[PDB]
Amino acid sequence: DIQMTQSPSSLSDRVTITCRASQSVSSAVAWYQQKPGKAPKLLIYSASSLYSGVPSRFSGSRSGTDFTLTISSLQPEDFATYYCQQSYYYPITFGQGTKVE
Amino acid sequence: IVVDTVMCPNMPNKSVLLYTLSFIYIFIFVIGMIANSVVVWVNIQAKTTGYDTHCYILNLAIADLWVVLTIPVWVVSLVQHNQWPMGELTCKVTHLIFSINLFGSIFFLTCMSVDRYLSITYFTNTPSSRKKMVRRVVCILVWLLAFCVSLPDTYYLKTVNETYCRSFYPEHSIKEWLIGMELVSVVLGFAVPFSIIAVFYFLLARAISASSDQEKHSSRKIIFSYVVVFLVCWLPYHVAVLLDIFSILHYIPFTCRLEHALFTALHVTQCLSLVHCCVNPVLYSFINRNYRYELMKAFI
Amino acid sequence: LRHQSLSYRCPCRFFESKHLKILNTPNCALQIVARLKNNNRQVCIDPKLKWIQEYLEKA
Amino acid sequence: VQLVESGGGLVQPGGSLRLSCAASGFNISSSSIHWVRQAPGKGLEWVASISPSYGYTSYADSVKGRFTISADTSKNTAYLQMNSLRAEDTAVYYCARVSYWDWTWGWSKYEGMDYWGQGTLVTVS
Repeated sequence: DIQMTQSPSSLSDRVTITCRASQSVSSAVAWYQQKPGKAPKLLIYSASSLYSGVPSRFSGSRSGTDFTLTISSLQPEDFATYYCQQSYYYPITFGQGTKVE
Repeated sequence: IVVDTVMCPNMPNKSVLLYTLSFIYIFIFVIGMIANSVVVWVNIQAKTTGYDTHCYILNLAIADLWVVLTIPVWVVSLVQHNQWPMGELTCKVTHLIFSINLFGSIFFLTCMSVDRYLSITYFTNTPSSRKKMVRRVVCILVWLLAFCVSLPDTYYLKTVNETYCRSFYPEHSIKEWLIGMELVSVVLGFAVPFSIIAVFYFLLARAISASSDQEKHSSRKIIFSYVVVFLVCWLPYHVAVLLDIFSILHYIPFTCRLEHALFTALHVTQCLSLVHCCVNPVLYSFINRNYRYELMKAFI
Repeated sequence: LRHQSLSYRCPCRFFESKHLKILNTPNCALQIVARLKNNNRQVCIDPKLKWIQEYLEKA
Repeated sequence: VQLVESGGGLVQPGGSLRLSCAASGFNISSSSIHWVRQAPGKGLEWVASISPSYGYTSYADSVKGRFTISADTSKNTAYLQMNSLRAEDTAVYYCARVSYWDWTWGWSKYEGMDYWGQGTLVTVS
């Protein structure tokens, strides 16, 4: 694995989820949203390019190894464990999960 | 035996032809420079956006940029009826740059043709790092290969009443060198890359047809358009060169008119061949929506 | 490839050591072409050879 | 393009189990199929992937060698075959697709896993 430190692992709205990486991974990150007992849905592939049927509130950015997913105003579909991913190097390494209460 | 003398009088419109070629070459120079420069800039900015931007595209643009850039020296020499006003060192340098870059650009086309098929089949579970590494390795190899084939011609290129710079090949191999070199240029330039272009675009068309999701977004015609454009650019020029070789070996009986025809044909087809570098950006970059979006961003 | 400046228009850009066709081109001076019995191939002969020059001047 | 999982159940540790991700639509050899497991009350962890064109598998370190992934292209479907079951394995196994289209190629981007199943629950009692 190429480690990633995803923080914070609990959250509550201006929601920012910052994901650091152990090595430079260049725009192969992904974010997700798995509703409990339901398969993940892609939100952001690459590093800032949203997948189709993903609202405009979602916003990606790359700041070196400090990737971040942004949700300017939180919606009740956003209560899920978002998982930071990197695919730049394999193994594909997932974060620690960002529960949003 | 008997000796027949064919007086070959000066052809009327030689001056006009050279002026016309300079007139076309300026257009080649402007369009090629502009197209390649903007492609390189957009390519650099696309990496920033987080795109998987092909190394090959950047390289192709650079190679075309150099070929197009060596045009003015040729134009200056051509106006003076192929007379050379520059130095020997200048002659060598201009030729080497022209040759290396021209072979390199063609080779990058060949790489891209293969890369399309590989991207659909093989590279889809391959790490991002690994594919970038493969592109980089290939990029170095193409430059090296291009350099290797270009070198011998420059070595024997030496400035020779009226001044001309025309390659003087070794005494006991003058013939061999001339003919040999041009044929290598023809095969590596056109026969080998056209074959690759045809095969991996036929395969691409078949694959897209087998798919149903792909074919909605990807035109069937455009794939074959790539193949046909390549054919059109290169085949006349190589035919003209071959005809010249045949006339020298006199499998085409001499006529003053034949010489005039060859002179005109070589020159016109040379323009057509040099149009290849201009047309290279359009096929691989301009078609893609993604490039257009990036180009719009770059422009502003 | 080589630009046409680097390979100026001549009847032949090389020379060799029955019937002759004599080309008086205003480009690359006086040139010779000579039949070969090899395949009926015809290539240029040296235009500095002495008995060649005498024949050219004579004709 | 629809993915439906068939498998799951209760299987004792040290066992084996097979799951199928039936695919209806897309050519499955022009896309790579990945499996991602969410362990109960714990994070996601990548499991396996395959490019069926050359049978080019790739597994995560945790499940490396001890899991196998095999695909059929005749009818679009991917099979995750497990071995050496443990409490580690207990999770809801989702099948995901990383898709590809060759309309773009030269000005491509790094795609994620976009078409996701609904998953079968595997329990290691």
